[PDB]
Order: sequence, then structure tokens, then C-alpha cells
Amino acid sequence: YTMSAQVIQIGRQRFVGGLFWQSLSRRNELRAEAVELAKKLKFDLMVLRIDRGVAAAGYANTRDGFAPGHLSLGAMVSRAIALEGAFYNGRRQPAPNWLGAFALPDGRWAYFAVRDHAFMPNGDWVGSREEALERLHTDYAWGGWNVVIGEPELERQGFQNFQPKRLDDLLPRRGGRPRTERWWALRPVERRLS
Ligand SMILES: [K+]
Ligand SMILES: [K+]
Ligand SMILES: [K+]
Ligand SMILES: [K+]
Ligand SMILES: [K+]
Repeated sequence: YTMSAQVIQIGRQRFVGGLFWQSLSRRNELRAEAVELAKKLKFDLMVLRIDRGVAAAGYANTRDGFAPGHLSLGAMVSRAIALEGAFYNGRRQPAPNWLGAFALPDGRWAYFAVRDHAFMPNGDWVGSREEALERLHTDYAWGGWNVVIGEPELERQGFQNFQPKRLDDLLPRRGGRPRTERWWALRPVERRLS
């Protein structure tokens, strides 16, 4: 019972970071494949991230402090960036390869790393500002990134292509009111009886 997950309260919405991300084959019904992989990888909770650019599952375990109904912060940010792209190499365009770090309302930071529109396996992390920046710089060294998207203060880091962005800018809304999309929610991975 590691209980490493701590909910992120953003207004009325309860988000989580730290899912394990698994790209799917695209050869089988995506949900059924995701369920099979969850059993093998030993996770009892999942979210599906599906659109024209991605077919992936984000996984967690109840024993690690995650729960059905927790909203995937990664799912939200991933889709938001899929929708708006980013400015890099002289134009606003889709950004398949992006990294970012965002300040959270309680002082923690979220770190994201996405390649070919899909999260890297551990590219969804929440913790201290210092460790988030450390992870950011570490993945950045690999190269092949379109853009760094995140907290405006990261301007100062001197990344080649930087896109300032706050989580608040990305949340979908009803006028001023944040909307929750149901698909962000972790749901139980159904298992047959033995
Ligand atoms: K994976
Ligand atoms: K796979
Ligand atoms: K494949
Ligand atoms: K997440
Ligand atoms: K995406």
C-alpha cells in the first residue's frame, strides 16, 4: 500500500497524475485490449485516450491511492493540446512531440511527456517543482521535441521552442465554469471471476 497518489484539487474537480501509459496495437477492439493489458500489467483502474492521433490506456492501482472517478490530468492536457496544437518552427500546428510542466494550486507541479501524440510510459508525473523541472530537462536532452509547453516562468530556461501555458488555459469550459469530461475518469477494469 504505497499510496503515492495525492488528488489534485482544481476548483471542484479532483484530478490525478502518475498514470502508467500504454499505447495500444490498433488491431483489436481498443477497450478489450486495454483490459487484457491491465490484467497482465497488474492495474485495476484505467482511462482510455482515443482520437485520430492516439490509441492508448492510462493505468493505475487502487492500492497506490488511485480510485474510480479520479480525473486523469494527463488525459485532459493531452486532449487540450491535441485540439489547439502549439507554435513551433515558425507556425501554429499539431504538436505530436511535446513536453511540459505546470504549476498546480497546492504548490506541486505536473510533468508531461508526449511523443507521436501519446504519453510516454512514465510521461505523467506529479510532485515538487524541483523534481518536475529535473524530469523536464532530462527528457529534453533526448531531442526530437516540437515544443516545451508550460508555466510561463519556464521562459527563463532557454528551450529552443517554448509555448507559455497554464492548466487553467487548457481546461474546457462552460462560459467561465470548468467542464468535466466523463472520459477523463479512471474506471474499474472488469475482471472475470477465477
Ligand atoms: K507502456
Ligand atoms: K501495446
Ligand atoms: K500495431
Ligand atoms: K493523469
Ligand atoms: K494527444
